[PDB]
Amino acid sequence: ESLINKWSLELEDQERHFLQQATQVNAWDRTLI
Amino acid sequence: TLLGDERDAILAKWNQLQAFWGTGKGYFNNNIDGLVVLVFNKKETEIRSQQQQLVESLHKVLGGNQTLTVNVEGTKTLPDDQTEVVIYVVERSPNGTSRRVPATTLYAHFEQANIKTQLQQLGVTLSMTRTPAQIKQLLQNPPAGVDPIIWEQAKVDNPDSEKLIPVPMVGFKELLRRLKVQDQMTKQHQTRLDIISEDISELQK
Amino acid sequence: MDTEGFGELLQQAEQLAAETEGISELPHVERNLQEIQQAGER
Amino acid sequence: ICQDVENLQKFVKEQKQVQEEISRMSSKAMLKVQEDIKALKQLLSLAANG
Repeated sequence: ESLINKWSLELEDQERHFLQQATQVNAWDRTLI
Repeated sequence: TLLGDERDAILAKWNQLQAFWGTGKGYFNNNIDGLVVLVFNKKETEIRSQQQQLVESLHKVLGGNQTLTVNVEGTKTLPDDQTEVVIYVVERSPNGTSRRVPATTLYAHFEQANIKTQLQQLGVTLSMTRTPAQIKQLLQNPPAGVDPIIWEQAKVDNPDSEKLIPVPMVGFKELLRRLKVQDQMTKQHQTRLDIISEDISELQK
Repeated sequence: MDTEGFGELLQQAEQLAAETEGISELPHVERNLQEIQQAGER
Repeated sequence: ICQDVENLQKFVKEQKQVQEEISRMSSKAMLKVQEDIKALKQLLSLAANG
């Protein structure tokens, strides 16, 4: 269970990020229109 | 074991298939493409050779008036002699308003017998289309494998419905996707802005 | 930023104060600040 | 099973690469635009006032 742990936190960590980025692009598209 | 399912969920998470997609789910609102794919009997090659002609060529099949313009999205290599060219056409109106011709009334035009024959002379073996009321037409009935209750809610959630419809977005490469478009988009904005700028310089001069 | 309005304005106003034969419109003298504020007040 | 972790971490990480890839890709081009249209609009006001 050393490893699985690593999976989730990496997962949630990147997820929290991906979320923010998508958003960026949304806001950029935003600005485009 | 409880252990194996967590593994499965995680594997599920990181994937394009969409079982609670890594909680990658994000919807981006795309304003409401006209894309037609053409297969040429020609090398990829016969194509990048003469790309001018080739859309002109397409241009005059269309009738070859000014309010009409042919555009090329990618050209890919399928085989040793063989090529896929994807194109869309924009149409200008009496007041100087532009939009893309829809894929289907473009496809309808090209399937014509004469036009098909003419296209065939060009080397085109085959063609395919990707696809007021029409919005209503696509937005409902759901997309790509996106869940129907979520897809609904992006519709209610939509901040700006004419300028926009809900378009399914798929994990990272999709954002990559969007960005590629954004850039695509960026260059054309910049340019048109330049065109206004040139006309203004001419008037001031 | 790239602006060209007040460059029109100044332009105008420049182009204003210099001449010409126009039977009437002679160039005007420009005041500013101390005399102008009072001039505005009057 | 430990064929196994060789692949899954591999497909997961392959994916982080794309995440990096998007990360590499980021905007100034975009920021540029509003400034310009804000600027062009102004020159148009010029020409118009002219």
